[PDB]
Amino acid sequence: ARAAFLFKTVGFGGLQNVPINDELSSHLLRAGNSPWQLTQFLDWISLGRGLATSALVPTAGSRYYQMSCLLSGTLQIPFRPNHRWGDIRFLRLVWSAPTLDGLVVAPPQVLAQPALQAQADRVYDCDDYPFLARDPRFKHRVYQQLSAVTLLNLTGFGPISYVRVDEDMWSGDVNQLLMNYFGHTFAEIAYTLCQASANRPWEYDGTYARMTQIVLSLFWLSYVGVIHQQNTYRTFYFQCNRRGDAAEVWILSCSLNHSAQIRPGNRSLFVMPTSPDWNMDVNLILSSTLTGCLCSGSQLPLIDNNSVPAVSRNIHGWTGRAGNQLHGFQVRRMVTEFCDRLRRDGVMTQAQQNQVEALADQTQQFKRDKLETWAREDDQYNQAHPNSTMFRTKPFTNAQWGRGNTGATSAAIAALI
Amino acid sequence: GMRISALQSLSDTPSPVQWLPQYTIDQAAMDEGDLMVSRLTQLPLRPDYGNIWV
Amino acid sequence: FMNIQLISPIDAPILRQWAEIIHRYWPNPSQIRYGAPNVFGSANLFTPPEVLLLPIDHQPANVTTPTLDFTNELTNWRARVCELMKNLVDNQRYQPGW
Amino acid sequence: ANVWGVRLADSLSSPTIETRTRQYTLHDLCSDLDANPGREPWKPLRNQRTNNIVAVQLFRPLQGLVLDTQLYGFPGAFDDWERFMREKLRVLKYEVLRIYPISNYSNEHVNVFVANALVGAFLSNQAFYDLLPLLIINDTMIGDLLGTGASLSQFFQSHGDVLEVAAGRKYLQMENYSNDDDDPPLFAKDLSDYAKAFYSDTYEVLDRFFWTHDS
Repeated sequence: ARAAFLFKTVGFGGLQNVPINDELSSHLLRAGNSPWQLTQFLDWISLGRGLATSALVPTAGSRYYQMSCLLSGTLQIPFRPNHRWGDIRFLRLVWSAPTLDGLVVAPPQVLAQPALQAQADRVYDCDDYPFLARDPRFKHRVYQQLSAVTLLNLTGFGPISYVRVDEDMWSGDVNQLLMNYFGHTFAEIAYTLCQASANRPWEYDGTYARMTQIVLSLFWLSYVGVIHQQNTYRTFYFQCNRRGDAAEVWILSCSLNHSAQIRPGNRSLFVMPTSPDWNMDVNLILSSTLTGCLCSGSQLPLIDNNSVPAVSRNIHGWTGRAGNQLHGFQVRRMVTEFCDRLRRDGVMTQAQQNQVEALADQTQQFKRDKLETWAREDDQYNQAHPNSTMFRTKPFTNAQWGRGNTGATSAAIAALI
Repeated sequence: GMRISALQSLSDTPSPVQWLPQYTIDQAAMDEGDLMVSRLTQLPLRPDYGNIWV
Repeated sequence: FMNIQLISPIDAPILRQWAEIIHRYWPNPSQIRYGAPNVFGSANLFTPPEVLLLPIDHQPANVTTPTLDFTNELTNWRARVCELMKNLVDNQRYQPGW
Repeated sequence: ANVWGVRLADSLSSPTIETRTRQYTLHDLCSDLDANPGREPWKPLRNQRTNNIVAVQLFRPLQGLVLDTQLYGFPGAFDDWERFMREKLRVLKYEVLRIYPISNYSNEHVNVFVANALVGAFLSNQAFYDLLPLLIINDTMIGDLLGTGASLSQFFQSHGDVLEVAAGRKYLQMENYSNDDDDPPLFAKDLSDYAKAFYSDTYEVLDRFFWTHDS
């Protein structure tokens, strides 16, 4: 179980403010004035069947980052030491209730008065605000989404996911529930688990918690290439027909060909992508979201201070003195890792590998060009309108395009088995 | 801003006690002093008289 | 009715006793659990979900073949009521016509 | 110095030394049931004006009276009540010693909940034979009651990993309590069911229980 409820806000990208403005905020709240957007997010990415795109939200990672920016900017009003909610405005917006249900447009007298000036990289505690401390169910319901936001905002790279292997997790009820998900895609399972988590918070060792941990382990082990049709994990695995494409689909399948031998004991790690490609990959974002929704009911091992930037260190329940390190990979090289592991196992030929690599190279070319063009447009806009100063996507640098530690994380995930 | 010291105390005594005052160099107007006394005065009342001669 | 010093024990002892009986022997409220929020959710506005409130205390049964028992709160109330009736019936001021 | 209407003395003093714990064994249960000397497990309370006794305070084995008073058949006086308690406890002591031989079970601990419930049920004439096997702790004081699904709802029940117990009476009101200005205040602990207790091993499970439960 978890005893501390700390979270971290977004940091400025060299700008003078939070990188969100009025236009983007009105775009987010066009169909619902709740800052807790995690359900509406799920309706926009459309189960991951295609490349979602908007004029103001070019990608899925763009919307995820903009939700983070809005929460980080707006939650600083009720968390001031005086703990007042309806007295001032943040970018024409005010809070509806002491219980933070939604946002409305400020009344004229507050519009006349100036706005709150937020700060970068703040760390807050949920127990400080009295209305959160009073109601535990409300605190957990919002802390799920705050945990997801912290997981995005902890470092400069993409979202962080958690992988665990343990034999004693399995039980009768877990088997009974897992059989129902045969033939479903990863996105559908993620949707249903997120809705179930929203309705009722999970026990420490409930059926749903162990279920979602097993699902994450299956997805990541299939993603690396350790587990396939001919080498299963108690007959269960994930299958992709079109590896390397812009919008991959993974399907949960059952097979009786083989069962891989599993060493006893409990093992786990934290993994994350570093290349900007994660902005267009929905499975990784959903994996991080599932970890966030899990984090409310359970307590995860601490992350080492040496794998995180300076400002994000020594957070009470998140980072620690000698915790686990972060395993970072970038997408294009992992496809080569997948193909190599399959070819060594003997289930794949050289020509098939050639075709997969060619398709993945085309995909990476397209993605890199689009992201660079959008970055250029944002720079131009920031120069033209100094009173707006916004960002549509999380910033990145060129050095993030190269590979790094990919082989190490691949080896570690294969060594989890 | 406190000091560590138990609540020592005294007991009930059914008698009035003698008292003698000490003064200080602080100065005040006499008309003001009489204004407060008349405000705090418990009079009028009827006292016992006693004896002139014994 | 709020404080019992305003009633004379020598002038209206019956009402004094009745007020004491009401104040200390009225039934106690209780709550029970119900529903399955993992599918149906809940529509409880002011009370927490999964909880149903009652004005009368509830105790579960230990036996599936019950036999008469008077330890229940409702009988205890009726006992107070009947004793208080007896007090004013035994009155010699009531009796003369009887 | 001033806190609304109450005044403070502007100096501090707190205790600095704390005693130790002492388990509850079968020998001490028997000794409390004896009540032969002025070691009786209850003390009297007197009026400040008329100097007559108006109530009693209850101790280790006697803290279990949760049913209404009439079911216990107490007398209105003090001396008669003392006699009645001595007699009933004397009978119960031999009923206990019948089950547990003294030379065998002398060096073992007692389950306090069961002692209080057994005393109360014996006084009220309920079936007390069910509690007797629980009178010696075997694994853990809380765990034994948790693992026993076959118990009586009159005293305690189980909600998963939380043990719900009925808080017993602390004060017992004699015949003379007229709600006088010198009658001692009983602080609502002389009622039938003035509280409810929830026992567990970790406060996290307790508060996650009161999540669902109304407060």
